[PDB]
Amino acid sequence: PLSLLIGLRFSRGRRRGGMVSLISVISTIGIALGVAVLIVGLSAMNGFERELNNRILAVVPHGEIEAVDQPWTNWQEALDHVQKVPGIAAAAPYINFTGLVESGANLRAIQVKGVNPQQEQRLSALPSFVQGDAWRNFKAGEQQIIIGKGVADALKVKQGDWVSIMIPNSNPEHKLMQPKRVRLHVAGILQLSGQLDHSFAMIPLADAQQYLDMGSSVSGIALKMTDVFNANKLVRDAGEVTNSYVYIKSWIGTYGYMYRDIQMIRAIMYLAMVLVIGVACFNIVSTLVMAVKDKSGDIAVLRTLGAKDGLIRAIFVWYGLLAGLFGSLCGVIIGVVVSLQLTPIIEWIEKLIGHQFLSSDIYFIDFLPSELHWLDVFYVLVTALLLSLLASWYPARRASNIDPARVLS
Amino acid sequence: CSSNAKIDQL
Amino acid sequence: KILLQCDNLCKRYQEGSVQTDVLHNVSFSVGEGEMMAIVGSSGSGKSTLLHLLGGLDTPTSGDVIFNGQPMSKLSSAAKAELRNQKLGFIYQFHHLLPDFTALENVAMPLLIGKKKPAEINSRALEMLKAVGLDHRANHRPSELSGGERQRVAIARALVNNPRLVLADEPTGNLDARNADSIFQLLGELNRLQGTAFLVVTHDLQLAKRMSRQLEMRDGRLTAEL
Amino acid sequence: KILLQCDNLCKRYQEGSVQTDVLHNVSFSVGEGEMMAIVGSSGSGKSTLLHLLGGLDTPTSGDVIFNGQPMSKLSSAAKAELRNQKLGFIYQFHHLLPDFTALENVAMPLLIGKKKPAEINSRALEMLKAVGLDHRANHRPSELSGGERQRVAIARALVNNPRLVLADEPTGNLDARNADSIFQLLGELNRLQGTAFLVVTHDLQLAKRMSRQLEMRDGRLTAEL
Amino acid sequence: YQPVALFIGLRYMRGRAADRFGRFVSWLSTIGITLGVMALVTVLSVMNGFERELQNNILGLMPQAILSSEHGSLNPQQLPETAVKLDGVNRVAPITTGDVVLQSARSVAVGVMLGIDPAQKDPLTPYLVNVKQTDLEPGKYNVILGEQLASQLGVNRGDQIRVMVPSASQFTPMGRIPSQRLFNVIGTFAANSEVDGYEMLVNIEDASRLMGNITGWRLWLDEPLKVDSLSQQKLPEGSKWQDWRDRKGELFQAVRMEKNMMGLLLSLIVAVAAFNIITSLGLMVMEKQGEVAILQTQGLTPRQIMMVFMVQGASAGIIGAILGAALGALLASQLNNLMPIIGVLLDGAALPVAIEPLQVIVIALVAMAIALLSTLYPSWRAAATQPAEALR
Ligand SMILES: *C[C@@H](COC(=O)CCCCCCCCCCCCCCC)OC(=O)CCCCCCCCCCCCCCC
Ligand SMILES: *C(=O)CCCCCCCCCCCCCCC
Repeated sequence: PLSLLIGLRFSRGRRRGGMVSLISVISTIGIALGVAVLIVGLSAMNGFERELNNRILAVVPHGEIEAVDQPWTNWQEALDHVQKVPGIAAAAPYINFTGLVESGANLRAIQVKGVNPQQEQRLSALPSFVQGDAWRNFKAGEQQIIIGKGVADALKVKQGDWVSIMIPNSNPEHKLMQPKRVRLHVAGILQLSGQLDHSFAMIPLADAQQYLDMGSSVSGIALKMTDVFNANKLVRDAGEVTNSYVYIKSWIGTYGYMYRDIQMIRAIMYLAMVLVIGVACFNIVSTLVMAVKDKSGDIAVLRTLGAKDGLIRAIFVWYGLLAGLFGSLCGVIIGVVVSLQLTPIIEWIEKLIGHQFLSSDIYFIDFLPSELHWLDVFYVLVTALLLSLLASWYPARRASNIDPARVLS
Repeated sequence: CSSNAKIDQL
Repeated sequence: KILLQCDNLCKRYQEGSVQTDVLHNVSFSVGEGEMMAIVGSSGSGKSTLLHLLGGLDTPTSGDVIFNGQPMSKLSSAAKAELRNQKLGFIYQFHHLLPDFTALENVAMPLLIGKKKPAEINSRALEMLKAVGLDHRANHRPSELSGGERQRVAIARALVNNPRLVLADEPTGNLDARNADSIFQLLGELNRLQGTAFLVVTHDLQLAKRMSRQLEMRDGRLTAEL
Repeated sequence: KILLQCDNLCKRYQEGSVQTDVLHNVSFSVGEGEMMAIVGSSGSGKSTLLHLLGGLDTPTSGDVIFNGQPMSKLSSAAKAELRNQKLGFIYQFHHLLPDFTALENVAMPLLIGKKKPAEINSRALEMLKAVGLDHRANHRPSELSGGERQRVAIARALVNNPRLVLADEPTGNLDARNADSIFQLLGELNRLQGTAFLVVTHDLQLAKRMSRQLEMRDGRLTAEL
Repeated sequence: YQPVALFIGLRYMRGRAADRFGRFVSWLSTIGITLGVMALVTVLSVMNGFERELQNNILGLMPQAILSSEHGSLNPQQLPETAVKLDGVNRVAPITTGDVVLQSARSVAVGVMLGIDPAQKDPLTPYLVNVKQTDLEPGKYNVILGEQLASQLGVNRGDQIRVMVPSASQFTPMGRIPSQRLFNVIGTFAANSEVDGYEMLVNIEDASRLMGNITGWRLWLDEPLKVDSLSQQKLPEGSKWQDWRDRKGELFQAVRMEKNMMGLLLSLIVAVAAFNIITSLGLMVMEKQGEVAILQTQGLTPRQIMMVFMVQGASAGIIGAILGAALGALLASQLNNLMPIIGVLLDGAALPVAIEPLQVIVIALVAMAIALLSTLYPSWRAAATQPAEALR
C-alpha cells in the first residue's frame, strides 16, 4: 500500500558513479556513531540506578532519630509511637560506637553499630550480602563480631581469628584511666558495593549493653520508609512525639548526592548528542543538494507530465529519509549487542592495557552494569529522525523552484 | 562522582 | 469553436543582459481535430513555442486562451492538473526516467492525478500493444537499441485522453521504417475520440502529411513563404 | 628538422574480454609549420588518438618522440612543463571553468609556469582583442549565448607561444560564420611566430583549408582510405 | 591574481553560488568543527574549575611532598635549608608526619600528626577561630583539634586528651607497648573542608616518636598536577621522595580519569565532522571531472593537483578551530556573569570556571589534524585517476 508522497524512489538511490560507493558507507557510519553510543550510554545510567536500590539504599536506614547527649530511659514507649506513623514501615533501635581496631600494626577507620540480629532482616537487606554460609550464629553471650571486605585486606585475618579492637569507656566523670581491649573472634566477612567495605561492622544489641555498663537503654532509633524521594518530611513529624527537640537527619545529606550526579549525565549526554547527530545530518544535506543538479533532467519531466508543487517537494523529503533510516536502524543492532553483553567487553579492555579503571575505593561500584530499557530505544529513534527531517526540508524547498524551461527539456 | 560538598543538616 | 487562441504572444529572452524579442506578433489558431504542422530553422524559436502554449514559460505580453480560460489568471497549482489530461508533450532528446521500467513509465500520468488502481494496468499496457512494445514492457530502456526506446515516449502521454499534443521532432532517434508506424497510429485517435496535435520539425518531408500547411520563421508570416 | 615522429602506436584501452586495438600501425609525421587535417567517423579512434601525442596516457608499444625527447623516459612532472608552452588542447564539449571569468580563464596556463605579473595583464587580454571578446572579459560564461562562450577556449591555449596546437573539433557548437574567422586567425600565426596545427573533424568540406588533408579510418591511413 | 600558483584556483570554488541557501551548503564543514570545539573547551573549563577548588581545600591545606630519609628520621644539621634547591620548590619548612590515634573520655578517632613551627607563616592561621599561633610552646604539648574532629569527639576547649602513636613504637624485648603522653587542647579551628577531621596542629619538638630532630621538610609546588613528572629528578643522597600519592593517590587521580571519558565523548563531534569532509570533497570531484583534465592539458603535475583539494579540507579546520576556541572561551567566562542563559540549576553553590591557556592550544591542534588526514583520500582519487581515460 504505497502512497503518492513517498512514491517509488527506492530505485533512485541505486546510482552508479566513481567513488560514490564509499560515500554511502561513511554516511551510515557517522550517523550511527552517535546513536549506537547513546543506547549504551543510557544503559549504564539505568544500571547505576538499579544497583543503588540493592547495594546502597537497601543497606542503610532512611530516617535517623538520635538522642541529644542523653541516655534514653524510656525508649520502650517511643517505639510504639513511630510504628503507627502512616508512612513508616518498621523501626529498630541501634547504638553507635566510635571505636577502632588495633591488630597487626595498622590503623583503619571502622564504624561499629549495635543492631539486633533477630530484627535486622525486617528493615534493611544487611545479612543478604554475607560471604559466609549462614548468619544465625549471632546469639547473645559469645562475643561475636562481623567485619566488611575492606578491613580484612589490612589486617590479613580470616574466619576464626581473634582480633583486638579499641572500645571506649563510658565513665560518668570526664577523666582517662586506661584503654579497654576485648578479644573478639570474627565469624565471616561481608561484601558491599564500593564504599561501606572498610568502615562497617556490627555487634548484637545484647552484647553492646555490657560495654557501656548500663541496663536497657539505646541511643538512636532507625526506621524504614516506603517512599524514598521525600526523606525530609517523614523525619520531622516522626520526632515530635518523643520529646521537644532531637538531632534529625536522613540519607539525603550523606548519600543523596548520587541521584544528582546520575541525572546530570542525562542532561549532558543527551544534550551533547544533539550536536553529534546535528553534524551527522549535514552528510544528508551534502548528498541531497548534489543529487539535484545532476538529476535535474528528471525533475523537468514530471513537471511536463502535470505534477503539483506538493508532489515534487515530497520526493526529496522521503529520499533523504532513506539514507537516515538505514543508519538509524544500524545503531539499534549495535545498541543491543553491546548493552546486553557489556560485562565481557569492559573486562576485556582492562586486562590488556595494564591498569583497570572504575576502582572500588571512592566510586559507586567496581564493575559496569547495563540495564537496557525499550522506552529509551523509541526516544532515540524519533530524535534521529526529527533532525534528519529538518535537514532535508530546506533542500526540498530549493528543488521545488527549478524552472523546467531553463534546462533543455 | 567528583562534585562533593559534605553538608549536613541537624 | 476554438481550442487555443494565440495572438500577440511576444516572448522576451535575456540574451547578453538584454531582453531580446526572439518571438513577436505570433498568431496561431488551434482547431478541434485539425491537422497542422510547424516548420522552421533551429534557432527561430520553434522549440520554445511549446513552452508558452503549455505553461512552462511566463506570458509577459499577451495571454494564451486555452478552451476559453487564460493561463495568466491561473495560479501555479492551477496549471498543474490542467497539463495532465488536456495537453501532452513529446520531445526528441529522449527524456525518459531510467529508474523505472517501460510499463511504469507510461503509467506515470495515471499515478499523479490520483486515478483508480484498477485503471493503472488497464490503459497503459494497451498503448504498448498499439505501438508494438508490449513484449518489452518489463525491460530497462538503458540496455535497448536506438529505435526501440524512442517509441516508448511517443505513447507515454497518450494514456489519459489528451486534447492537444505538442510534438517536437517525433522521428528523431528511430529508423524511417518505424517512423510511419507511430504516424498511422496518430490518424486513428482523431477517428476514435477526435483529438488534435501539432508537429514541430525542421525538414519539409514529414510536414506535408498534415492538412494545414504553414511555416514559422521568426514569427513573421502573412500567407506563405 | 622534425617536430614529432610517430611510429607504430598500437594502443588497447579497456574493451572486450581481451583488450582490442583502436589504433594500430600509425606512422604519423608532424613538421614545423605544415598544415594537416584528420577526418573520420566518430568512434573509430579519431578522438582517442590526440591523448597520445600530448602525453596523457601510456602507449606501451612504441615510442612518441616530440622534438627529440621521448615521453616514455620522462616522468609525470616532466610532461607538465612540456604540455605548457609546446602543445595546446582545444576540445568541443565546452570544458571551461565556470568559477572564473573570461579574462582569468585564458591566463590559467600563464600562472602555472611561474611567470611575472607583467605578462599576466598584457598577454591575456590581447587574445580576446584578436578574437573580438575584449568587452566581455569581466563576464561569466554561464550567462553567455551558444556561440559566444565557445570562442573563449579557442584562444585559451594560444597564450605562451605554442608549437603543436592539437585541435579536437574546433567548429563544435558555434556559428559557421564565426567558425572560419578563428581559422583565419589560426592562419596568421605561421607568418608572425610560426606554429603547426591539425584540425580533427568528421567532414571533408571543413578540412579543405589545409595542405596535407589526411584521414583516419579505424587506424589505417595510407593516402585517402 | 595571486603569485602562488596553487592558492589562486581555489578562491572562487567556495563562493560560486550567490544564493541565500547555496552559500550555506558549502560552509557546512566550517560549522561542524566550530560547534565541536566550543562544545569541548567550554565543558572542560568547568571540569578544571572542579579540580581547582578541590586542590585549594584539600591539597592547599596539607603538605604535598615531604623530603624524608630512608633510615628513619632526618638530622637538620646534616641537610640544611640551603642544599635543598630543587625544581618547583619555593619554600622549605620543617615538618613531621605519622599515623596517630586519639583517646578521649567519650570515644576515639583517626588522624595524622602534623607538627609545625610556630615561628613561621602557615596558611591555616586565617582559619584559626580565636586561637593564637604563639600558644604552641615546646614542653606544653598543646593540640589544636579540628572542627569536624572535635564535633564527634565531644572535646571542647580546656580539656585533656591522649595521643598514641602505633607506628613509631618502641620495640621493647618484653613485648609491644606504644608510646603515648598526656595532651591538652586549647581551641578549635574551622576551614570548611574535609581535612579538618583528621589533622591537628601540635608542636614540632615532640618525644612521642623516635629520637631532637625532624623527619622531613615541607615543600610547596607551583603546579601540583605534575608530581609524578618531577619524581625522577636529581635528589640529594640520604633521602627518599614521599609525595601525597600514598594517602590521596586515588582521589585526585579519579578526577583525571573522568576528563579522559568526558573529553573523548565530546571528541565525537569533530570525528563525525571530519567524516563530512570526505563526503563534501568526495562528491565535489565527480561533479568537476571536466576541470581536472583541463589543468592536465594546460600543464600541471599530478603531485601538485593533489594539494589543490587539500586546501578545501584544511580551510574549514583552520578557521573552524579559531572561531570555535574564541566562542568556547567566551561562553565559559560569561556563563554566569550577566544572566543565566543555560538554565536555573538547583544547586546554589556559585559554580566557578577555570580556563587554562595551555589547554586551548592542544585542543585546537587536534581538530587541525583529523581534518587533514581525512582529506588525503579524496585528494588521492583526483590525482591517481587518468586525465583522459575517465570521461574525455
Ligand atoms: C562527575 C561526572 C560529571 O562531571 C561534570 O561535572 C561534567 C561537567 C558539567 C558540564 C556543564 C556544562 C555547562 C555548559 C554547557 C555549554 C555547552 C555549549 C555547547 C555549544 C553551544 O564526570 C563525567 O564527566 C562523566 C563522564 C561519563 C562519560 C560516559 C560516556 C563515555 C562513552 C565512551 C566514550 C566514547 C566511545 C566511542 C567509541 C566509538
Ligand atoms: C559519583 O556520583 C560517583 C559516580 C561513580 C560512577 C562514575 C561512572 C563514570 C563513568 C560512566 C560511564 C558511563 C558509560 C559506560 C558505557 C560506555
